[PDB]
Amino acid sequence: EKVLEDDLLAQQPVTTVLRASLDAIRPGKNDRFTGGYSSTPYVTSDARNPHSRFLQTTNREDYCEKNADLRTLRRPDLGARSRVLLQVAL
Amino acid sequence: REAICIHIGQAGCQVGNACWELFCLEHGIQPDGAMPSDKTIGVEDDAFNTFFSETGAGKHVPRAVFLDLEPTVVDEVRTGTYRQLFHPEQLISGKEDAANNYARGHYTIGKEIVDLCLDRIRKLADNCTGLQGFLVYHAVGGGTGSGLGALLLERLSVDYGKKSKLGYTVYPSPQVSTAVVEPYNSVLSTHSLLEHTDVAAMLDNEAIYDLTRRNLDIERPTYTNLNRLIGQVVSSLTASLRFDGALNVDLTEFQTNLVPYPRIHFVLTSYAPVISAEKAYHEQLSVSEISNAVFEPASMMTKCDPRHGKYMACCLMYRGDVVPKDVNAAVATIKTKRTIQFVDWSPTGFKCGINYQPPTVVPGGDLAKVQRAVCMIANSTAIAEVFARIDHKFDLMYSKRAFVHWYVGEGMEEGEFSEAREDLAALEKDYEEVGAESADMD
Amino acid sequence: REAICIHIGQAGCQVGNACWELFCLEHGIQPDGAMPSDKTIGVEDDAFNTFFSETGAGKHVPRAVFLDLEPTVVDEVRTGTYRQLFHPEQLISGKEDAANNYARGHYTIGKEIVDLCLDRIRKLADNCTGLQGFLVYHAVGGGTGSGLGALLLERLSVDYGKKSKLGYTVYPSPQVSTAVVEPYNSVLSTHSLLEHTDVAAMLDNEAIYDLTRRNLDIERPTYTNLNRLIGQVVSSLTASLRFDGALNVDLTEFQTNLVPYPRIHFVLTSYAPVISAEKAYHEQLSVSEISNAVFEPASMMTKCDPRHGKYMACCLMYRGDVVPKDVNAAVATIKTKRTIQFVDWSPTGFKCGINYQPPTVVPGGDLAKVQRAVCMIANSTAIAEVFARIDHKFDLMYSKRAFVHWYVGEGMEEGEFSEAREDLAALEKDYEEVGAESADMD
Amino acid sequence: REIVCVQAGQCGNQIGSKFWEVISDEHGVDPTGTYQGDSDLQLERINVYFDEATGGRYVPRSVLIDLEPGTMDSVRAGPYGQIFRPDNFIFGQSGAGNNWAKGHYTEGAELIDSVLDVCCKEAESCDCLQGFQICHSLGGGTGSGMGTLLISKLREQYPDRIMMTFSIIPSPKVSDTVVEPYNTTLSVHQLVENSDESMCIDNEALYDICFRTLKLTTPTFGDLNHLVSAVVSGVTCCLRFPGQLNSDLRKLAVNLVPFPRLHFFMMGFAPLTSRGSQQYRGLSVPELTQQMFDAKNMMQAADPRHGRYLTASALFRGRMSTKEVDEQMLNVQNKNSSYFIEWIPNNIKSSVCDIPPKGLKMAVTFIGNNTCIQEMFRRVGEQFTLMFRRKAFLHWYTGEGMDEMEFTEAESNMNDLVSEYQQYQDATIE
Amino acid sequence: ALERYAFKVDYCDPQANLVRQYLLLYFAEDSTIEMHDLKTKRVFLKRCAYPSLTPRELFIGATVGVFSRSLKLVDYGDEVTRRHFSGSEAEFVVFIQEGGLCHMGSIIDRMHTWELRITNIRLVDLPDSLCRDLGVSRRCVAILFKGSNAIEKVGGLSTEFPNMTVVVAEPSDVNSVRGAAFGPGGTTAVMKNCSVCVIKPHAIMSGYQGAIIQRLIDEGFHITALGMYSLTVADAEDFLEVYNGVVPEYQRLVEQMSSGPCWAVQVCAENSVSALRAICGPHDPDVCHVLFPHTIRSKYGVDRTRNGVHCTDLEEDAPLESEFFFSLLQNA
Ligand SMILES: Nc1nc2c(ncn2[C@@H]2O[C@H](COP(=O)(O)OP(=O)(O)OP(=O)(O)O)[C@@H](O)[C@H]2O)c(=O)[nH]1
Ligand SMILES: Nc1nc2c(ncn2[C@@H]2O[C@H](COP(=O)(O)OP(=O)(O)OP(=O)(O)O)[C@@H](O)[C@H]2O)c(=O)[nH]1
Ligand SMILES: Nc1nc2c(ncn2[C@@H]2O[C@H](COP(=O)(O)OP(=O)(O)O)[C@@H](O)[C@H]2O)c(=O)[nH]1
Ligand SMILES: [Mg+2]
Ligand SMILES: [Mg+2]
Repeated sequence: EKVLEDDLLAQQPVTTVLRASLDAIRPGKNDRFTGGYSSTPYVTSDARNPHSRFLQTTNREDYCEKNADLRTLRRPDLGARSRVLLQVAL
Repeated sequence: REAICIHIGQAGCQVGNACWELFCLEHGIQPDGAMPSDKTIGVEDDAFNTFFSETGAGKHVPRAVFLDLEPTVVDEVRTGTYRQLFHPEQLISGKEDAANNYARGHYTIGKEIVDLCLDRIRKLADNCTGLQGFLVYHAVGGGTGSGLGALLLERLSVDYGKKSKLGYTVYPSPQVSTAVVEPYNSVLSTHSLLEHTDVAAMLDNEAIYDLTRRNLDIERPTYTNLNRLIGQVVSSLTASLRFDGALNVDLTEFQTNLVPYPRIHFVLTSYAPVISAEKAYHEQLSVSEISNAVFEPASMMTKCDPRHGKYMACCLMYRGDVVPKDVNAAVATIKTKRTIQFVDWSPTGFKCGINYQPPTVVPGGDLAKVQRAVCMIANSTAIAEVFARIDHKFDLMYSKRAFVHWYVGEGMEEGEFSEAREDLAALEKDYEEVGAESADMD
Repeated sequence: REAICIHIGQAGCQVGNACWELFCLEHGIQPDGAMPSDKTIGVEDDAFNTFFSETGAGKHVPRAVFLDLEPTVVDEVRTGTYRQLFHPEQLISGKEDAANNYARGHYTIGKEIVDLCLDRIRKLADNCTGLQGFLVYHAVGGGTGSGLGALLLERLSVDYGKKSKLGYTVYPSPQVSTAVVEPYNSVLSTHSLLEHTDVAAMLDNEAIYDLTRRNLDIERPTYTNLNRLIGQVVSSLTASLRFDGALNVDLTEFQTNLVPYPRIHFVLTSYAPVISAEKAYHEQLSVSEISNAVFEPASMMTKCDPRHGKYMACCLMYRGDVVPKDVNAAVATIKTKRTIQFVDWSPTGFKCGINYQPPTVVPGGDLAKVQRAVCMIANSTAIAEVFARIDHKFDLMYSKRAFVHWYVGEGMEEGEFSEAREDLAALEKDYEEVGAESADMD
Repeated sequence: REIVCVQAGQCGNQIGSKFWEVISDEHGVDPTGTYQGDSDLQLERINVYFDEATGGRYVPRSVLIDLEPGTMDSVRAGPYGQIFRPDNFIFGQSGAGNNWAKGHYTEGAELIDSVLDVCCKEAESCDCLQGFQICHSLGGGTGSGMGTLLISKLREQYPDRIMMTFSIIPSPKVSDTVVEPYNTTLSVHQLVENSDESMCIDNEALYDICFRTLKLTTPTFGDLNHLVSAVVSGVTCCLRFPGQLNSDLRKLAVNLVPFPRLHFFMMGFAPLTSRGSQQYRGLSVPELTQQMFDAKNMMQAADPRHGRYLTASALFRGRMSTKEVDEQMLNVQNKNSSYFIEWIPNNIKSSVCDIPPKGLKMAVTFIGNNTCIQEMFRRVGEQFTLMFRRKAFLHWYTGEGMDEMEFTEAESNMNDLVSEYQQYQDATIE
Repeated sequence: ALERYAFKVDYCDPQANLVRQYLLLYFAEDSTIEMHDLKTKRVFLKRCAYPSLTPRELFIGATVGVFSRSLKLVDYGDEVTRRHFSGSEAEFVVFIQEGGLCHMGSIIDRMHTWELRITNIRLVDLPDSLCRDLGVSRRCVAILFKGSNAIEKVGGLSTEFPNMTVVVAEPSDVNSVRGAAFGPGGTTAVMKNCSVCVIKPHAIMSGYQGAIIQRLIDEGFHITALGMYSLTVADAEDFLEVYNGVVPEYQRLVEQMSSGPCWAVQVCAENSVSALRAICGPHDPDVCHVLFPHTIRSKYGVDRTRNGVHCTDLEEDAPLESEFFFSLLQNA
């Protein structure tokens, strides 16, 4: 309970939704009470990095444009003197 | 010169991505089909022709079809990086899968899709002038790969006749397994594949995992690594068609040398210089070292031990800087060894090939760069152990007719189970008889 | 590589706080278990691994459990400064204390809590790949430390088997005393400790008070000073596992070199440069002065005089800027001395270790900063005098059954007192027999 | 490949509300219905659960049914309630009275035609229709009676599709209603004929999940319905995202069901751990597999240790190696070999999907076919036999119109279901 | 100062023809180094004393030699080092007008004593528009440099050398002069009666460059061109073709010249090639330290591979080398 309360006090203080409510029944409008909201918002989620979705597939990482580059298969170019002499000889 | 590739289902499409990545990078074709030539003088060599055809504007497009019953993987190919390389008609996808049922693929669902596929293959075969066989990639463990692969091979075998069909097939591993119904689909696939294929190449994922753990230093491999190794093997075997060499080997020479009797067409595959970049510069890699490597069972891509059987024929493909005299010295040393044994009716056990082009290095790859490699395909009686274990698992499951109502409901007679199981029993006994020494002379 | 720490009762948990404070400050882990956000380099180092494991987010957490039957001390840990370092499951607390009754801890109350401890230790031992022993901290004067420490050591010894168990134990001082029933609890603890421990380190509070009065300038010492000295000793002994050095010493080498016969495993401990900052600028501190210091009885942390016995083995741990030749010259000078005597069957009396990491300075601490230190563990027959005085106090009390009704009511047969007293008498006779000289005639 | 959802009764409407919140969050749908996501991977399968309304909007393919509109006003008043199509809310004017016969025969036949009309309107709009998915309780009144009526009608009209159910069943310790055994028995009789695959959940198991694993001080029905909505949205994940080894509801059924009556399954979801402890332990495949087989994390009162697994399936979400999955499933099968039926050579199917649920590094949902499910039915049959010998409340049902023969048929069919599971438990090769 | 530096470096492997990356740490309290491998997460070298390495040589884009390996510093591997080098990344331009060509060596030496790193240099003639806008003469030397507290340090050139330096700090003017002064274009080098002297990379890092240039000016030679160029391996091979098979240290010279950037000057005088050869000295510093103690190679050389400077030997190749440096490298 202490760590959950400290977590809920850790966020920034002040159209919206109630992710969770510590109180079982909320005061609501008029005398009308309401309840049933989740106790904690961290069920089936991680508090270290919530709101993070890893929208990336295996193939996009494996067959990207870096792996198809042909610049790495070319033998190194000659020196300038050799290029000039090659043109002259040809 | 030309060869046409047929990719079926999940394994076949994923292996196709690695294969076409390799063939593009080896020839120098860009992901959009263009060749970035460095000079206008001279002319561009014909070697691409085995796998690509050019348009009048000079774009390249590949001689392949991708076949699946579920859309998702082919739609991923359609949306991936190689979108512009493939012709959209070549990428054929259905609506819903064969749900691991051979019967659903063969009778109910593949029967609707098969005529479009045959029309595409016809459209390819009309744009050829020296077609010399079909290469097929599929897995026999799943429903659509088995059922539609068999049905399609049957139709090609009727329509094209004598043309050769060489298969690379992913079989159920001997203790790693992925689905419950694997024995039924593999038995029923193997029954059709027995009659209608000329050479069958056997693969097991557990062996390629073992090879990637022991030689490479990868703790957590995934399918892209295995598929890149398979692509390298296919490139080595087809290199004999595409580049200059001392001793070329046409696919009919392959079929003539490896298959002694028309049913005895299942072959083992291995690849020698699987080595990491850090290890490769501490060691020489001479011909005799890689020749000694290909015969150790640690090099194989199928989980079988050949010391429990007899070799009938071996075909050795060398690519890179090799001299024939070193090949002869290596083969004579192998022949001297006492743990390598041939059946006494096959005295001249070897076929050789020598190609000058060394193997290509892929930017994301895990293999080192090396000047030479050797690849082996071999026919051995040891393969009988793989069938015996699939048939034993079938007998345990079939004793209670497990899951059978699915197969009977999707359109298949119960009799087909018994026919296929009896045919595979006869194939096992054939491998027992052929391997028996001729001690009796009359 | 790994070691697991088990802290039992009040003295063991309070000494644990000082130990983990020191080990954090030596490696550099902040009290919240993290590292500085700036000092990260990309590729971290293994030295923490002896005491910490990291999560996938890079937080560090330590390989320890804290065990108590009363809540208050563990609630102090939960509410203190180190709240975030420990895993909350690791901090186990009961409802009510063992009330200075060994019987209450062992039979009645510890039997409920013991299975949680074994489950936590098992969960730790499964997340290891080279566990090489248990370190245990407890006091034998109180009820839960004696009774639950014995019960837990018995269970650990059956379940884990051959793994070594090294105990740090606070024994009842020879004339300073805190509770009336201390002799009974210490005898009953020592009976279990004889069978189920590999090395036992002896401590007396009166000696550490004397050491803090004479060398340090503290008129009114308190438990935090003693606990910081013990923590420094443990850090010195485990430094050989954690940092580079000239002569390393694995924890099995201590047991091999120090223990001649399986019962003769109780050892004395001492530490050399205990010195204040004001004294430190009047004196040089070379190797030979601290080596001469470690043998003076003013340096010892147990109230026994070694001049009344014979040394059997010595283990000298040097850490910091020391060169082996100075260790050799020092040990040869010690060997020359006439008031230092070794049993004639142990000619090669010394084991040495040399590590490069100098001792750490703690922000609130009272020790000076020094470039080198030495720590000694030694086996000597003088320890027999420590047991005899406890046995005399037991005999005095037991002659009138002074408190026995508590123990028999809480579940113990009266016979168990006589068994333990006879076992300690046999241990005294072992130390008498081992120290003799025989076969002088030749 | 589109799924149609049906929500029936109070429990069904509440669970549906939480499920559609979870699905709208995962696909980045605003509570106004506008798509606001940030990758094409979210968009490319939105059709599976949503229909497209004009200029941006999406509407959820669901039918809401209840006999008194109180629940409908509660769901309409909720934070996501506006998304639902007004014409999709079907309600009567008087309650089920916790009586199966009223819900099945009197108000059921009065409303059922409007539900079939709505379901046909929804079904015929799909380009290819996948199975139906239904959530309801068996202990209630309108949920059990009209849900099973509608299930029978949809099985008549669409016999080639899949029928999948999520179902809440009365706890062994505390009843919420006195006449729960009758409604449960009649519903199980209807389900075993009509259904293709049925999943069962005990509220007691969700309380034990919350107390032991999450250490919640004051759990509420919102937490239980979030756990259920998480697993429900997880089972379909391979249908609607790319992956290394795709899977499908029909392929799950084909691998899980050995014989056609044996279609009752256990459920689990693995990454459960309290907010205080979670900072101390990272996610990995060994941890997920160990949690996956731990009975604390299973949603039924029956314990696996009293039975044997015929088959199981695991669907993994996340970026992970196949080597760890296959070798973990091999190691678990080898170490616990006595708990697996020996005439099947491999009992576990694996599947891998690239896209995990938001805020988890990895996730798996577990479906298990275990003979210990027989223990739940025996307890209900005991309570049924205790009431029936004394005709304890039967006049209500007989006055509505039930034949007593219906009760004896349902008792016989349930007893045969328990017997068949027990016989397969003790089967042998011989 | 610092307690620990951290850089990541690349090493060009000649046997493998790959580029490998490591992590280099320097402990300044006792002058020890240690290397790790990024690709393997394994140790490459313990903490070992290495007195030839000093904290002054550690900056981005520098080159160091650790156990016969040439390591090039690429990027900061830690945020302590990134924060310490938060400045020292802005590039400014200092010009030398016509009156200051006689004092340019002292200017460069003074810049080196102020902990300033030169990132480019050239002797150019500017277009008239920039000539009017900036306020410089037609023929001038443009120096591009970076360092810590740069503007406050270069203010001292106004009083040490009156009316011969112009300092530029506005980024727009720096961009204009970068586009104009450097880059492809023409050159002021002559094509006959010339000689070429080349300053090796090790002398560049050590920084005797200003002393060499000022010695050349003092002896009476004229500088007609000057620039800095980086040589690839093939360029280094084509530069030293005539030294193949003649001297025993050909490959070591190739790797030294390909290690880093080098400065190339042109000298015009009477009998230029012989005069420059005489002033530089014999090829081996050992002969210099005994018989020619006043030569350049005696002061700035330690062996045959690293003798400091390089000068033309055959009078048949002076226009060839001048062309290779000032047209082929500069223009393309
Ligand atoms: N080596 C390798 N094996 C694969 C790959 N993809 C799937 N497999 C294996 O092949 C078998 C599954 O066959 P699938 O291709 O998924 O079956 P399918 O063709 O899709 O048939 P359906 O499920 O009816 O659609 C399993 O043993 C997988 O491990 C792959 O990319 N590489
Ligand atoms: N050096 C040192 N000795 C301590 C410390 N705390 C207690 N002792 C000594 O240990 C003995 C008391 O043992 P306790 O630890 O209090 O006994 P216990 O384990 O709490 O057993 P219970 O009283 O039944 O809970 C006395 O001799 C104390 O002087 C400490 O923090 N440091
Ligand atoms: N798990 C769960 N159970 C519920 C929920 N709402 C109601 N129930 C249970 O379902 C039973 C009541 O059935 P109900 O839905 O009212 O039947 P109906 O009147 O026919 O709709 C009781 O056992 C309740 O505990 C819910 O949101 N979650
Ligand atoms: Mg499939
Ligand atoms: Mg206590």
